[PDB]
Amino acid sequence: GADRMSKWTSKRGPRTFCKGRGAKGTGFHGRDGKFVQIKEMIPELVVPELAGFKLKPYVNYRAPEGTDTPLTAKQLFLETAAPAIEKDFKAGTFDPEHLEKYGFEPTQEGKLFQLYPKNFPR
Amino acid sequence: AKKGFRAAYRFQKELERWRLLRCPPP
Amino acid sequence: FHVRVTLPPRKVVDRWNEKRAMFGVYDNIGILGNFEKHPKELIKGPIWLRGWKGNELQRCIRKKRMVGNRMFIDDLHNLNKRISYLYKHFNRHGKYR
Amino acid sequence: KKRFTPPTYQPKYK
Amino acid sequence: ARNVLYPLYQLGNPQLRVFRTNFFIQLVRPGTAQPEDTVQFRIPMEMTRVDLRNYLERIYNVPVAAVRTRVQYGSNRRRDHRNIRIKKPDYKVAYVQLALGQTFTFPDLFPERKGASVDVDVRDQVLEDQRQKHSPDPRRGGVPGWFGL
Amino acid sequence: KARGNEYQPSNIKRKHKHGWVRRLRTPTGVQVILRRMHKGRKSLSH
Amino acid sequence: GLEEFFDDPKNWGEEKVKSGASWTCQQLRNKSNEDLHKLWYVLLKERNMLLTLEQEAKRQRLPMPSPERLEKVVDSMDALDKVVQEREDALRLLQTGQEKARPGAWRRDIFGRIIWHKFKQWPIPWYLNKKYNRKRFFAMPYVERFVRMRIEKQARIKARKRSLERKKEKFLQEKFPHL
Amino acid sequence: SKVTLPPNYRYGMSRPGSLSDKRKNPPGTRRRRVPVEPISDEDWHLFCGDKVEILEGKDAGKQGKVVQVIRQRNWVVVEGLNTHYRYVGKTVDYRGTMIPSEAPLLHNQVKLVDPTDRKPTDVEWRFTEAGERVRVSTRSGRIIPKPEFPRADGIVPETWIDGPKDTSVEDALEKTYVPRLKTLEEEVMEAMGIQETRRHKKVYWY
Amino acid sequence: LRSRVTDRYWRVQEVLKHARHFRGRKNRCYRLAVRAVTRAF
Amino acid sequence: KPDKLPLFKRQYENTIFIGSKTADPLCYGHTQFHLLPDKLKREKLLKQNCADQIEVVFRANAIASLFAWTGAQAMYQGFWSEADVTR
RNA sequence: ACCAAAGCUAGCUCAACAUACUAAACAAAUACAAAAAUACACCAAAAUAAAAUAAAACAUUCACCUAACAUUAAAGUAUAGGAGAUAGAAAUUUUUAUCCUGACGC
RNA sequence: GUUUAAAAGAACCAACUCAUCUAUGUGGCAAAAUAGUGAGAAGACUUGUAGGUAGAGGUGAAAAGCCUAACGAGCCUGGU
RNA sequence: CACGCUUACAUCAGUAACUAAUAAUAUACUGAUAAUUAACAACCAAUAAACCAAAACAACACUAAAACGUUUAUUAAUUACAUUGUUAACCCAACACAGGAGUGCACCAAGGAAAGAUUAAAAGAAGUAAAAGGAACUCGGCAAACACAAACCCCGCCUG
Ligand SMILES: [Mg+2]
Ligand SMILES: [Mg+2]
Ligand SMILES: [Mg+2]
Ligand SMILES: [Mg+2]
Ligand SMILES: [Mg+2]
Ligand SMILES: [Mg+2]
Ligand SMILES: [Mg+2]
Ligand SMILES: [Mg+2]
Ligand SMILES: [Mg+2]
Ligand SMILES: [Mg+2]
Ligand SMILES: [Mg+2]
Ligand SMILES: [Mg+2]
Ligand SMILES: [Mg+2]
Ligand SMILES: [Mg+2]
Ligand SMILES: [Mg+2]
Ligand SMILES: [Mg+2]
Ligand SMILES: [Mg+2]
Ligand SMILES: [Mg+2]
Ligand SMILES: [Mg+2]
Ligand SMILES: [Mg+2]
Ligand SMILES: [Mg+2]
Ligand SMILES: [Mg+2]
Ligand SMILES: [Mg+2]
Ligand SMILES: [Mg+2]
Ligand SMILES: [Mg+2]
Ligand SMILES: [Mg+2]
Ligand SMILES: [Mg+2]
Ligand SMILES: [Mg+2]
Ligand SMILES: [Mg+2]
Ligand SMILES: [Mg+2]
Ligand SMILES: [Mg+2]
Ligand SMILES: [Mg+2]
Ligand SMILES: [Mg+2]
Ligand SMILES: [Mg+2]
Ligand SMILES: [Mg+2]
Ligand SMILES: [Mg+2]
Ligand SMILES: [Mg+2]
Ligand SMILES: [Mg+2]
Ligand SMILES: [Mg+2]
Ligand SMILES: [Mg+2]
Ligand SMILES: [Mg+2]
Ligand SMILES: [Mg+2]
Ligand SMILES: [Mg+2]
Repeated sequence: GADRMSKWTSKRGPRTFCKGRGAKGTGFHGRDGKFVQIKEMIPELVVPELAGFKLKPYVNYRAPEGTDTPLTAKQLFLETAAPAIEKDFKAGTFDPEHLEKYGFEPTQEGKLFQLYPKNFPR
Repeated sequence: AKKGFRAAYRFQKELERWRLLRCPPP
Repeated sequence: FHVRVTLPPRKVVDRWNEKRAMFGVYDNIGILGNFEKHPKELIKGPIWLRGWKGNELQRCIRKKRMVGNRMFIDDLHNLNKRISYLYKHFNRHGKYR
Repeated sequence: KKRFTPPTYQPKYK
Repeated sequence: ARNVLYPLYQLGNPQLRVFRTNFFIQLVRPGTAQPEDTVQFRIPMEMTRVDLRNYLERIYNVPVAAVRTRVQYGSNRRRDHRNIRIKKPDYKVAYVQLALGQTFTFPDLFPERKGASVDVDVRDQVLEDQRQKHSPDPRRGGVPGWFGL
Repeated sequence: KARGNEYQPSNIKRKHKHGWVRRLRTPTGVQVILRRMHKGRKSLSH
Repeated sequence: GLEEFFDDPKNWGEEKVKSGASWTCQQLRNKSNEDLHKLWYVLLKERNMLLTLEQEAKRQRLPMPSPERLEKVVDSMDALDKVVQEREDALRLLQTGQEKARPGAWRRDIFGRIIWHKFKQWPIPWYLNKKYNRKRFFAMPYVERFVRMRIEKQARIKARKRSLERKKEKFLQEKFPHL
Repeated sequence: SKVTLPPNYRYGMSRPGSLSDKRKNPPGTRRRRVPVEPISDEDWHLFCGDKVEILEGKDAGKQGKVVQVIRQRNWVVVEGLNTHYRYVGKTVDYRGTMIPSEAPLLHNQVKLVDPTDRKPTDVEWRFTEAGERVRVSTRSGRIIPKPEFPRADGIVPETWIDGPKDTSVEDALEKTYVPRLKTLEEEVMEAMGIQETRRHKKVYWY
Repeated sequence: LRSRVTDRYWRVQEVLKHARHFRGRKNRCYRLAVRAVTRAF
Repeated sequence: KPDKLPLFKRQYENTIFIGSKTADPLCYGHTQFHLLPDKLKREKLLKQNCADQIEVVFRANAIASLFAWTGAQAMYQGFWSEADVTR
């Protein structure tokens, strides 16, 4: 009999069984049977300029570490919006209906990189 | 493992007998 | 028939521990206590056996009647099969009849 | 009847 | 990137951009006779020809011309002490032919040192001398040579 | 004539007769998968 | 720039190649997004070079010079990924309030189990997808017995594990009479 | 990397993933379990680097420094006190270098010594008013300092030189995070000046 | 209460001690010695 | 090795054809015309970053096609390895 | 003298209590031929338990037989039964809270 | 391939398909084989792949044949 | 080549023992390291209309009435390089089994070795040859043969 514990890959089947190995698709099938590759589907690697970047893969051994303080939503809010909203309330122009000036986003569907749908891979 | 001490002591006696039969003391 | 070749460690059993010193202490609780509690109440064990005694068939019957609604599937099936076998054997098999 | 007894193999770990 | 969900493309969708790629490649020496303009990489299973091309052209700035990929299957023949098969993992091997006529040659990453070889030779000579001086004298016949008389 | 070679391997027939989809497309095959899961089988189907 | 896959030619035959310590989560959090995005590739090149060196050492049947650099680089990249994901999690919790970045639902498959079905991206709604429609998120009346069997099996496993722990504690107390 | 060990495992003063250990017990063995006294991490006073005294053995009443500790069997070893002699250099026609290796000791056979009077005392964990947990003796009534031991890596932070691929302390401690409400993706896009005008279409999730 | 026999060694020796001067497997094997000893008596 | 060109081995009917059967009275060739396909266009090569191969493709097409033609003509005349060509 | 022999542990079993009951892992992929990112649908169904056995055969019958009401009595009583084998209530009665949980179990 | 104005459920005889007779083999090469010898060999022919008919049944140019080496009715599990 | 098995394939090294039904050593054991690179193959348009006129060298016909297609009109993202199969002495038969295995090419230019070493007892299996006779053997001319022909009945028309 055949084997059941081994993985069922494309190498173990007939000619008509061609299963992918996990890569993402990059296009579709055109008119004359060929493959039309879409340049918007291929990932564009955004590489920065490492010329004047003074940072190495390792750090100094004598450099001190820090206590583990995982960044939280409350800490991020206190760092980015608490001073602005506090100053606005002290000045007396606070508007509870409009919070877009402090960084809040009502709907994610407007901008490019939304957070809940996660339109960006990485 | 057999729970018991009588068999162990009796076999100790048998071992002493075998030792005496093997190496007779002066 | 190969018997062990070494002496086992002598179990140092103290006959004066708490359990062995207080064993059966309240067996006469009803007699010496203006009967309110039967010695049945001192029996610790399964619920279907606290102050009761019977053969295997009666034990299985009582267990199924008392705690049968909480047993597992395989346990209840094995109990039913044991009940059936004991019924057939005790009511149809034997010598003295 | 044509009664035939098929042979039984042994486990391969032995 | 691998192990990450890609956005579904539709007509008019933005360009898919990856900022922190999760692909890690190795540069392996060809086991067979390879031409001069050909480089052999071991890439993850989720990497394509265009992905490796962009990887080599953007991160390392290599003028590549052609990319050819294959999937090498790892052996599932060896057994454990429980008679369970231990599978070596499959891997993707890519061959990249350079564009501008650059000739690549895998370097000798382990050149032996003359001083190290001389030190090893001196250690071997010292061990041989120690064995010779610890060897028993045949004219004694097993009598220990520690006691004087 | 000569017997014993009644098994002629073919992956299409294998996966169509004892495959995961074949087991899940029927209520009896779902019971088969549930029984194999209760027993703890490493392989539930082909 | 194909030489970046190898170390400096003066460190090729070296037996021991010392390096600094790894990046820690606090040091990553102290930096900005630009520096993290650049350090990602700075670490990626070192990781590729170290993997090349490891494969070449395996090929030459020689030990890799100080193999702890690869462990340090992987740890540093893991810390960087964790910091970026923590910032993303805080931002998405502040903007939307969702804990997870991918939509999902607590479903009950045909096997009676409770699973967390993640959602996939489809160009058509759910009531028009053939492949999705022939899926079943519900249990038939014949799965209750198997669910109860699983419950009883897990209960028996937990009970015998607890009994094992109790017996081990009693055995240790009897073996060490330091009380 | 962490190696996985079977539940029936025996610790023999060797690294669990070492060739000596793999030769001692191959992955097909499961020896009898030795009873190990339960000692939690909050009640382990024996650390690595402190001067302790031996209670039982041929070298009894002697004091030595702790070199290694094994929590899985409540073992501790001191350097050159309870020793047996073993050969390491072994060949077909030569032997030599009979080195004295050290046998492990139990916490019942070894107790910590205070640096004040150099006498065996019993150690008890106390909580000082300054928020520290320091081991305090009960025989004399004094505290025991922490025996700081050099790490197994062999590098000291006092004398260290930065290499070509190491950052300086200033560059490692330089804080440049501006905590705003933009993702890394949007930050990098605005930094590199990439312009994306079109937006995604309606995507269904189920 | 599992009860097993522990003195089977001596139970066998008490019969084998009467067959040590026999010929063949009757002086070794117990199944063949119990019959040869009974006939002897 | 020729497998790194890349070239791939195959097994099928090995035929020596000039463009017509040997019974054809016109057993000699004058001029061939070869149209390059769309896979080997100048724009496609420039996108592939292969500018020096714009002439390599022409040279390879010529060296293969014309050699096949002249070899078919010679073997139609009756010349082969052990009967090497005279004219 | 070979072959060999002996360990005491891994762990199991039966109960009590118990939160109240499909453990942990779930980055991606998983009911396309499972672990294959990505296209205009179809989705779902129920209809009594039977027999082996006992009645020394076997035809009506044959306790339990994967449906809760537990315990002490009424009571194996009234009743139901080829009135055979066997089956079998009810009305009416009794049941004091917690720890004292481990093992004449391997 | 040969004979035939014939691709005639014609003839001779290959590949191929069956298995008439004999001799070996009988824990054998083989839980049905080898060697020789036989029958058909343009057809009611052999054969590849894939699907369907499932046991109170299916299928059967009826041998009560075959339905994964034991079928007057498969095998496994449960009743047990 | 297809189907099927998955690394058993390749290089180096070792074989005291494990696999080869024995050795030598090694495609069948052990360890390390490498490998199968697409042009061949797989995935590779719908909606209506014109369409009776077989394949068999198809000229034209027979009966058993026969798979295999273009054109026209409307929409078919349009932009190099997508993904997958590429080893082998191999599969199904408990085995390194005298068995079972589809297709296209040729009958060698490719594959291999019947004998581990002796002697030449009986009996056994296979073959060759045999005076004179030529079925007298035997249930029967079974088998064998330098023959390989002609007739008479029984039962089924015949092929199957
Ligand atoms: Mg199997
Ligand atoms: Mg395939
Ligand atoms: Mg194939
Ligand atoms: Mg293309
Ligand atoms: Mg390919
Ligand atoms: Mg079989
Ligand atoms: Mg009866
Ligand atoms: Mg009877
Ligand atoms: Mg009868
Ligand atoms: Mg009967
Ligand atoms: Mg019944
Ligand atoms: Mg009546
Ligand atoms: Mg009667
Ligand atoms: Mg004919
Ligand atoms: Mg034959
Ligand atoms: Mg013959
Ligand atoms: Mg023939
Ligand atoms: Mg014929
Ligand atoms: Mg004929
Ligand atoms: Mg079928
Ligand atoms: Mg019937
Ligand atoms: Mg029928
Ligand atoms: Mg008939
Ligand atoms: Mg008949
Ligand atoms: Mg059968
Ligand atoms: Mg196989
Ligand atoms: Mg051998
Ligand atoms: Mg090998
Ligand atoms: Mg091949
Ligand atoms: Mg011979
Ligand atoms: Mg031979
Ligand atoms: Mg021979
Ligand atoms: Mg002879
Ligand atoms: Mg003869
Ligand atoms: Mg002859
Ligand atoms: Mg004659
Ligand atoms: Mg006659
Ligand atoms: Mg006669
Ligand atoms: Mg004849
Ligand atoms: Mg004749
Ligand atoms: Mg004749
Ligand atoms: Mg006939
Ligand atoms: Mg006729």
